[PDB]
Amino acid sequence: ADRREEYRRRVREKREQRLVQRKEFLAKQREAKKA
Amino acid sequence: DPRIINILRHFAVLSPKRIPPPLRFGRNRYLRHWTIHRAWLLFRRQQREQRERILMQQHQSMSNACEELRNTEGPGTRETGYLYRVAMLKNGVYGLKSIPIEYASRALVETPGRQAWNHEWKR
Amino acid sequence: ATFVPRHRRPYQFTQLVQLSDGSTFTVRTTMPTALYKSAKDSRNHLLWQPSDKSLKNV
RNA sequence: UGUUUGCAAUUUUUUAUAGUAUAUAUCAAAUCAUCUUUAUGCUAUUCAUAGACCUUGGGUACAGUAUAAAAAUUAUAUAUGUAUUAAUUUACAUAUAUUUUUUCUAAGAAAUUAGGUAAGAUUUUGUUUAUAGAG
RNA sequence: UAAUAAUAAUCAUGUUUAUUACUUAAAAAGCUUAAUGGCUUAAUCUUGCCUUACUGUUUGAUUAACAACAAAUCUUA
Ligand SMILES: [Mg+2]
Ligand SMILES: [Mg+2]
Ligand SMILES: [Mg+2]
Ligand SMILES: [Mg+2]
Ligand SMILES: [Mg+2]
Ligand SMILES: [Mg+2]
Repeated sequence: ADRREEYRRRVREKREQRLVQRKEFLAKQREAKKA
Repeated sequence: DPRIINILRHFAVLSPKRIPPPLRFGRNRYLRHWTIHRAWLLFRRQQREQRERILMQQHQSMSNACEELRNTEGPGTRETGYLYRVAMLKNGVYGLKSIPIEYASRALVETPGRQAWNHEWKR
Repeated sequence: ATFVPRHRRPYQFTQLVQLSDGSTFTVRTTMPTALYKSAKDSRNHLLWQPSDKSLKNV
């Protein structure tokens, strides 16, 4: 149980970090679209 | 073989070494069954005495009828005992067509059929 | 030391039996079918119903 | 904590207390392999979470018409897809197997075992009635 | 509803597959092998646990074993 605790913890802990830069490159895809 | 192995597995669960063990009751559990076993065998005694009381009353009604009939002169010039001697004959009682199969085959049921009774039956 | 044997009984279900007359009653059996419909039985047989004309084909 | 989970229920014995020999509790043995995770898993619903129907997951359930809250829970070797983290760590998903839970190939389906002792059974042969294949 | 009389039924506080006791000619079956006798209330059958199918000595008998002796058979402590 606690072996899966830190797993569900670490996985979700850095999964949000994974998509912190997913927002970024999708953000520059807009200002780069202009002009 | 595969179909026969399936049979042998059915006989394996019925093995004396695999069937469930004899029950193990505590006291309050043993006394609750002792109370249920004592009421069932009492219920059966009541149903028995009732069942056998009605049979004795039907039998006595037959006896009182066949005792009067044994001392009746008639009808008309027939002597005493005629009707009684004709009622005690067992012609056809122990043959093949004694009890009609339409009556014996109709055993009881928990709920009736689509047509419980047939009033339109014609000879 | 006479052995005291134990009963070896398979699993038994409670089954509803519906005859051909539509009547129903409950039985105790080893088959797992909950409802057993009977299309041919004593209620639909000429040997048991010698006075039923519906079943009489001449 | 062996013993069925609501409560002095079998036999004898040990120890202790009260008591002047008894009384209760307790212990052991005999009789019997009843299976015991109080939940860690499963189930239903909802939400985050992508977005044209996905993973991973966070809450919810209130239980006598008992209940989602155990209908039966182990462990390992190889390889793979996903994802992971500082890891072939972890979980997931299979395939290949090997495994404990003895719980699923009928010995209560087999062998003519002939002495001692104890218990239990007491016409088993033939004749005869009937009984699918069956004479 | 009660009393009285008569008649019938009545083992049943017990999971009716009841149970229990008694009874059921003789022969036969079975009991290591023929025949005879015996056993059915056990000497048969079934089951449990067993190996006394033990060691030494010894009593009384078989009208003082076999009309002697010996090898024997049964039995006691
Ligand atoms: Mg009754
Ligand atoms: Mg016979
Ligand atoms: Mg024949
Ligand atoms: Mg013998
Ligand atoms: Mg023996
Ligand atoms: Mg002499």
